[PDB]
Amino acid sequence: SVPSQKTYQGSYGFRLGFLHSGTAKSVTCTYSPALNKLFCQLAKTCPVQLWVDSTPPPGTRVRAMAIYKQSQHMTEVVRRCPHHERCSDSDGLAPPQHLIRVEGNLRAEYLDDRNTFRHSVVVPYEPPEVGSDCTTIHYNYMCYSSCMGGMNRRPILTIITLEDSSGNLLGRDSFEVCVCACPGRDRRTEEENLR
Ligand SMILES: [Zn+2]
Repeated sequence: SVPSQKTYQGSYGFRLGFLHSGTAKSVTCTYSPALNKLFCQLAKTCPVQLWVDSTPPPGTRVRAMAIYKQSQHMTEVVRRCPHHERCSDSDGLAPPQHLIRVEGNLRAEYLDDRNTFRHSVVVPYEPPEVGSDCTTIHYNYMCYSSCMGGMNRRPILTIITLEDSSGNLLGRDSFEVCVCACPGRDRRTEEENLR
Protein backbone atom coordinates (compact mmCIF):
# COMPACT_ATOMS: atom_id res chain seq x y z
CA SER A 1 0.00 0.00 0.00
CA VAL A 2 0.85 3.69 0.36
CA PRO A 3 0.69 5.78 3.57
CA SER A 4 -1.71 8.72 3.39
CA GLN A 5 -0.04 12.13 3.18
CA LYS A 6 -3.14 14.27 3.69
CA THR A 7 -2.55 17.17 6.08
CA TYR A 8 -4.80 16.77 9.14
CA GLN A 9 -4.62 19.04 12.18
CA GLY A 10 -7.17 16.98 14.07
CA SER A 11 -8.67 17.65 17.49
CA TYR A 12 -5.42 18.97 18.94
CA GLY A 13 -4.54 21.40 16.13
CA PHE A 14 -1.34 19.59 15.23
CA ARG A 15 1.08 21.10 12.69
CA LEU A 16 4.82 21.35 12.11
CA GLY A 17 7.18 24.31 12.34
CA PHE A 18 10.68 24.94 11.00
CA LEU A 19 13.49 27.30 12.01
CA HIS A 20 14.50 30.15 9.70
CA SER A 21 18.07 29.20 8.92
CA GLY A 22 18.67 31.14 5.72
CA THR A 23 20.39 30.04 2.53
CA ALA A 24 24.09 30.79 3.06
CA LYS A 25 26.36 28.32 1.28
CA SER A 26 27.40 26.94 4.68
CA VAL A 27 23.93 26.16 6.06
CA THR A 28 23.42 22.51 7.10
CA CYS A 29 19.64 22.42 7.22
CA THR A 30 17.20 24.91 5.72
CA TYR A 31 13.47 24.92 5.07
CA SER A 32 11.64 26.46 2.11
CA PRO A 33 8.02 27.37 2.92
CA ALA A 34 7.41 28.17 -0.75
CA LEU A 35 8.31 24.62 -1.78
CA ASN A 36 7.30 22.92 1.55
CA LYS A 37 10.76 21.37 1.28
CA LEU A 38 13.58 20.74 3.75
CA PHE A 39 17.16 20.76 2.38
CA CYS A 40 19.78 19.20 4.65
CA GLN A 41 23.24 17.69 4.65
CA LEU A 42 23.91 14.02 5.32
CA ALA A 43 23.43 13.02 8.97
CA LYS A 44 23.14 16.62 10.21
CA THR A 45 20.57 17.77 12.76
CA CYS A 46 17.14 18.70 11.33
CA PRO A 47 15.08 20.50 14.01
CA VAL A 48 11.37 19.97 13.45
CA GLN A 49 8.90 21.74 15.74
CA LEU A 50 5.61 20.22 16.86
CA TRP A 51 2.80 22.77 17.48
CA VAL A 52 -0.56 21.97 19.06
CA ASP A 53 -3.49 24.13 20.20
CA SER A 54 -4.22 21.82 23.14
CA THR A 55 -2.13 19.12 24.82
CA PRO A 56 -2.86 15.56 23.66
CA PRO A 57 -3.26 12.64 26.12
CA PRO A 58 -0.40 10.92 27.97
CA GLY A 59 0.73 8.08 25.72
CA THR A 60 0.45 10.13 22.53
CA ARG A 61 3.33 9.49 20.12
CA VAL A 62 4.97 11.10 17.07
CA ARG A 63 6.00 8.98 14.07
CA ALA A 64 8.20 9.88 11.08
CA MET A 65 8.18 7.89 7.83
CA ALA A 66 9.54 8.59 4.36
CA ILE A 67 7.77 7.74 1.07
CA TYR A 68 8.71 8.57 -2.52
CA LYS A 69 6.93 11.69 -3.74
CA GLN A 70 6.44 10.48 -7.31
CA SER A 71 3.34 8.29 -7.66
CA GLN A 72 5.17 5.77 -9.87
CA HIS A 73 7.59 5.09 -6.99
CA MET A 74 5.19 5.41 -4.05
CA THR A 75 4.94 1.68 -3.33
CA GLU A 76 8.70 1.25 -3.05
CA VAL A 77 10.00 1.26 0.52
CA VAL A 78 12.37 4.21 1.13
CA ARG A 79 15.59 2.81 2.62
CA ARG A 80 19.29 3.55 2.83
CA CYS A 81 21.41 2.61 -0.20
CA PRO A 82 23.61 -0.51 -0.44
CA HIS A 83 26.62 1.50 0.69
CA HIS A 84 25.18 3.40 3.66
CA GLU A 85 23.24 0.46 5.08
CA ARG A 86 26.66 -1.22 5.47
CA CYS A 87 28.84 1.59 6.80
CA SER A 88 28.35 0.66 10.45
CA ASP A 89 27.41 4.12 11.69
CA SER A 90 24.58 2.94 13.93
CA ASP A 91 23.99 4.86 17.15
CA GLY A 92 23.08 1.61 18.87
CA LEU A 93 19.31 1.96 18.41
CA ALA A 94 18.52 2.76 14.78
CA PRO A 95 18.63 -0.24 12.44
CA PRO A 96 21.31 0.37 9.78
CA GLN A 97 18.70 0.26 6.97
CA HIS A 98 16.64 3.18 8.29
CA LEU A 99 16.89 6.51 6.48
CA ILE A 100 15.41 8.60 9.30
CA ARG A 101 16.82 8.61 12.82
CA VAL A 102 15.88 10.65 15.88
CA GLU A 103 18.79 12.25 17.79
CA GLY A 104 19.20 12.34 21.56
CA ASN A 105 16.08 10.47 22.65
CA LEU A 106 16.57 7.11 24.35
CA ARG A 107 12.82 6.43 24.06
CA ALA A 108 12.84 6.41 20.27
CA GLU A 109 11.51 3.16 18.80
CA TYR A 110 12.29 1.98 15.30
CA LEU A 111 9.69 -0.03 13.45
CA ASP A 112 9.94 -2.35 10.47
CA ASP A 113 6.29 -2.92 9.58
CA ARG A 114 5.75 -6.67 9.32
CA ASN A 115 3.04 -6.06 6.74
CA THR A 116 4.20 -3.15 4.56
CA PHE A 117 7.93 -3.55 5.26
CA ARG A 118 8.11 0.25 5.64
CA HIS A 119 10.46 1.83 8.18
CA SER A 120 9.56 4.49 10.75
CA VAL A 121 10.83 5.98 13.97
CA VAL A 122 8.49 6.99 16.76
CA VAL A 123 8.94 8.89 20.01
CA PRO A 124 6.60 9.79 22.88
CA TYR A 125 5.06 13.24 22.46
CA GLU A 126 6.45 15.55 25.15
CA PRO A 127 4.53 18.77 25.95
CA PRO A 128 6.53 21.98 25.65
CA GLU A 129 8.60 22.81 28.71
CA VAL A 130 8.60 26.00 30.78
CA GLY A 131 9.23 29.07 28.67
CA SER A 132 8.68 27.20 25.42
CA ASP A 133 5.61 27.15 23.16
CA CYS A 134 6.45 24.09 21.09
CA THR A 135 8.27 20.78 21.22
CA THR A 136 11.22 20.09 18.91
CA ILE A 137 12.35 16.70 17.58
CA HIS A 138 15.82 16.46 16.07
CA TYR A 139 15.92 14.21 12.99
CA ASN A 140 18.83 12.95 10.91
CA TYR A 141 18.63 11.70 7.30
CA MET A 142 21.24 9.02 6.72
CA CYS A 143 21.50 8.90 2.91
CA TYR A 144 21.82 11.48 0.13
CA SER A 145 18.88 11.91 -2.27
CA SER A 146 21.39 11.10 -5.03
CA CYS A 147 22.64 7.79 -3.58
CA MET A 148 22.81 5.06 -6.21
CA GLY A 149 20.77 1.94 -5.45
CA GLY A 150 18.84 3.97 -2.90
CA MET A 151 16.77 7.12 -3.40
CA ASN A 152 18.69 7.60 -6.68
CA ARG A 153 17.74 11.27 -7.14
CA ARG A 154 14.05 10.55 -6.55
CA PRO A 155 12.45 13.11 -4.22
CA ILE A 156 10.95 11.91 -0.96
CA LEU A 157 8.34 13.20 1.46
CA THR A 158 8.60 12.81 5.21
CA ILE A 159 5.19 12.23 6.83
CA ILE A 160 4.89 13.10 10.53
CA THR A 161 1.91 11.61 12.32
CA LEU A 162 0.61 12.35 15.81
CA GLU A 163 -0.82 9.00 17.04
CA ASP A 164 -2.62 7.71 20.09
CA SER A 165 -1.18 4.85 22.20
CA SER A 166 -2.71 2.25 19.83
CA GLY A 167 -1.23 3.90 16.76
CA ASN A 168 -4.52 5.51 15.67
CA LEU A 169 -4.31 8.78 13.73
CA LEU A 170 -4.70 12.07 15.67
CA GLY A 171 -2.91 14.41 13.29
CA ARG A 172 -0.68 14.48 10.22
CA ASP A 173 1.66 16.86 8.38
CA SER A 174 4.40 16.39 5.80
CA PHE A 175 7.22 18.00 3.84
CA GLU A 176 9.49 17.17 0.92
CA VAL A 177 13.17 16.49 1.68
CA CYS A 178 16.35 16.72 -0.36
CA VAL A 179 19.48 15.43 1.41
CA CYS A 180 22.32 17.14 -0.42
CA ALA A 181 25.86 18.51 -0.17
CA CYS A 182 24.85 22.20 -0.27
CA PRO A 183 21.33 22.93 1.10
CA GLY A 184 21.70 26.71 0.89
CA ARG A 185 22.47 26.80 -2.82
CA ASP A 186 19.98 24.11 -3.75
CA ARG A 187 17.15 25.83 -1.89
CA ARG A 188 18.05 29.10 -3.66
CA THR A 189 18.18 27.35 -7.05
CA GLU A 190 14.85 25.60 -6.57
CA GLU A 191 13.03 28.69 -5.32
CA GLU A 192 14.43 30.50 -8.37
CA ASN A 193 13.18 27.87 -10.79
CA LEU A 194 9.81 28.31 -9.07
CA ARG A 195 9.82 32.10 -9.47
ZN1 LIG B 1 23.43 6.34 0.70
